[PDB]
Amino acid sequence: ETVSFKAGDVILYPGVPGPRDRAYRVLEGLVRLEAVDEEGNALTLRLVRPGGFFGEEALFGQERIYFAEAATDVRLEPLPENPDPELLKDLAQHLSQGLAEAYRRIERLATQRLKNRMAAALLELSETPLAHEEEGKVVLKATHDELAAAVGSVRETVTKVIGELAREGYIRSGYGKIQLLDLKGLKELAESRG
Amino acid sequence: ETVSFKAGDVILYPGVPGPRDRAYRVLEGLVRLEAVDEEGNALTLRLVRPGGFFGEEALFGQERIYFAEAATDVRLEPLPENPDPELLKDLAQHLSQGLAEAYRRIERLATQRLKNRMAAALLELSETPLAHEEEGKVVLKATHDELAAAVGSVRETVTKVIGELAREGYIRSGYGKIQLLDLKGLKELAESRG
Repeated sequence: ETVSFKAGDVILYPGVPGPRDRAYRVLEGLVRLEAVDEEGNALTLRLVRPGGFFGEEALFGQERIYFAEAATDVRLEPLPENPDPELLKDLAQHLSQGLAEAYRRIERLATQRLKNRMAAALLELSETPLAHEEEGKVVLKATHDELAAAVGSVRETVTKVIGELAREGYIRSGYGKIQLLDLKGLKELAESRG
Repeated sequence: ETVSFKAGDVILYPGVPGPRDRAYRVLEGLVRLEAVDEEGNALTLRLVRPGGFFGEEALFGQERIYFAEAATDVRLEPLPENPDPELLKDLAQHLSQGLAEAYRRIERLATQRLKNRMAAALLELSETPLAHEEEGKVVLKATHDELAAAVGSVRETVTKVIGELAREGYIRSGYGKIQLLDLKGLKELAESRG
């Protein structure tokens, strides 16, 4: 069986999973897992690309501490309540990869300057359906508030970092989009603590 | 089959897993997964308690970006190269829980003050074999350098935070140990952004 969601639609809500809640495997599109505070602002916890899994806590009775939102139009595949061996192995493989990527995020938050973390965030997003190319340059669809959620910062600080990256020539910014001009330069920032 | 390691022994090294590398399930003791930089200093990525799993990347040919060290004497159970369904489900359950805990760590690093994160770190460690009780108070075996690795900070900043917590009466510190005096107070700090 398969289920579809339009960009912006809420797929899962935080809390103790309901008895018929299901985990999902992404077939197409991008899913964003995020923590939302009492003021309605978010912190992106993980991006799930095609082939990835989320909502796994429903298989184990574990509390869901995040919202699962459709970043783009998505087509999902609900997992059975009792995944067979091969599906379970694929789930485990992806949870292992996800945990390692979370480790990398922890490393960045603990040791990397915001400007450098933003460069990494921009490159990461450039590998998703939220980006494409215009005039031969990668163009990302992302507002400053979304970028703030991506690097775990606030609008003002992000706006200042984006402005500096723009003035230096790494990117161009406007109309809810970011155009990447110097990919090699951004990669160098992303790989440095700053 | 079962294997044992003494406190301080390296269980796994970072890099591409060897063809006979195995994942492990902890039977007794505490295992610490940590990232180590070029200067030999660490950032703790995850603590694995009895029943937990680590080294899972060996099951999937994924690069290991951490060292697996025996925090205390440990007894481990190597997983077969092809875990049966029930073992695989337990592994997945623990990777899911581990990922959720990583999400919480990301939230703390992005929104919580160091003093408050230290309170959380102290309480977390108090639930492991690294702690016990003396004079009716929890006493944690942890040097300032280890605490720095636990909260992703540096020795100096940790020393100052520990000194303030001590002067205020939350803890007592000395001889590589931390004595928790006000558990309720520490919990309040741990649950607040600061």
